Amino acid sequence: NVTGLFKDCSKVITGLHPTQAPTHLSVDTKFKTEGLCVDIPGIPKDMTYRRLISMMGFKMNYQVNGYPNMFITREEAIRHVRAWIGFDVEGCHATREAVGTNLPLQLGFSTGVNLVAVPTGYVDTPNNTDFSRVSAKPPPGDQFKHLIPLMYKGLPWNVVRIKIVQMLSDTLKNLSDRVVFVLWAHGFELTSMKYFVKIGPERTCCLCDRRATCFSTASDTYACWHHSIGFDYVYNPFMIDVQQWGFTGNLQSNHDLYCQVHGNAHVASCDAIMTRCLAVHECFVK
Amino acid sequence: AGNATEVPANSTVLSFCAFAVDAAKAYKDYLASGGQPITNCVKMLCTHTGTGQAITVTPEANMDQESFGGASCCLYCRCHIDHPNPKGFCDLKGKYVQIPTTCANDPVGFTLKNTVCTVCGMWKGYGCSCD
Ligand SMILES: NC(=O)c1sccc1-c1ccccc1
Ligand SMILES: [Zn+2]
Ligand SMILES: [Zn+2]
Ligand SMILES: [Zn+2]
Ligand SMILES: [Zn+2]
Repeated sequence: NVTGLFKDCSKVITGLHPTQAPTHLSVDTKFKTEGLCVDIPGIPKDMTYRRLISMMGFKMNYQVNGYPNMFITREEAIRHVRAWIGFDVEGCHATREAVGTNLPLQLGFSTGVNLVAVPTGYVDTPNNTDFSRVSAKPPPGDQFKHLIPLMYKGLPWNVVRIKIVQMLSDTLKNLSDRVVFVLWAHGFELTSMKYFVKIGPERTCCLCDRRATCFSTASDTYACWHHSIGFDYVYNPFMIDVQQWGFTGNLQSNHDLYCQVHGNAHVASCDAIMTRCLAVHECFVK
Repeated sequence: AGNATEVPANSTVLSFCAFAVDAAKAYKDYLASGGQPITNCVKMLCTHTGTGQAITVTPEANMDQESFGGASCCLYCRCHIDHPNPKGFCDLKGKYVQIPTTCANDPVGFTLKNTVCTVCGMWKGYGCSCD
């Protein structure tokens, strides 16, 4: 029994040395014996590797005292409809030095905003995990043709996450004390959140009594939507997967049952707009 | 495509600590709420006649210890997140780490909570002969 979470996507034909392998599974077969691992005199550590680690397969199903749930019920989501922001991500595939994982490329929101990121991944090295630009290409097919010019229009993730916080803050400061990301098939959206979301116990803003919705790695401080200028991370967001409500087919067919004013213009923000619109019609119309 | 590094019993704790502001505190709080320690570590077969020093080039467990691969006992290596060092490099990856047998059920938790004496090279409160 294995998981896809933290799958090693490198093309290296062997496993790792016992001192460098993050897990028993990743240690090379040559060191395995009698149920455990052995150090072999004369067999050295690898000092120049770059192994892309997949961030697909997160499971936010923990129950830890004082830490809120990220995924909320339909009833809780309905009470916080003013915090609803549809979210969708179009990915690009790892290529050349790695294969087997999706990297965020176009991040779309129900506000009409699309942000383009440089293809970036988590690369294990002999010393640390290097969060860096990796070789990538858009998926093949006429439906993903629009993603080709985006491969050279991306911004570094340190700039993208600041822009996400600024956009959420401007949109939500006079609407809600939180954000509820409205998702359709959450897997890849939760993987993208790893790039711009931090979690922890419920905190209060550094300048007021409101709950913290943002975090800054510059000062290790917390802020609400009113005081988050310059902040780089979304702190303790909430989210819901609309697909889990009983729908069978794709997003567009389900959205089209209630709405005709949102024609699919084939872009991440349109999928995010359709997702929020479908959830609003399902919960508040007729 | 690719090769799996992890087992499903670790998915929840690694996901929790991969997103936390403070990963070390998240791991400690996860255990305090009834969660299982991180498993699938690199445990070594050795002669248990080693020096007993905390961090070494080869396995050096004495009779009170177990030897483990360094990266496998590091929460930051396990979650693929930033190391709290100034230069962001790891002191465990590329080395073997000796853990008291009484703490060998949770080697990641042990390295998080414990300190190596810089003078004798042993864990404080688990072998240090300085004071
Ligand atoms: N025996 C092994 O560990 C082998 S053989 C070729 C690849 C691997 C590997 C690499 C990373 C993670 C898990 C497995
Ligand atoms: Zn505030
Ligand atoms: Zn619509
Ligand atoms: Zn480490
Ligand atoms: Zn000492």
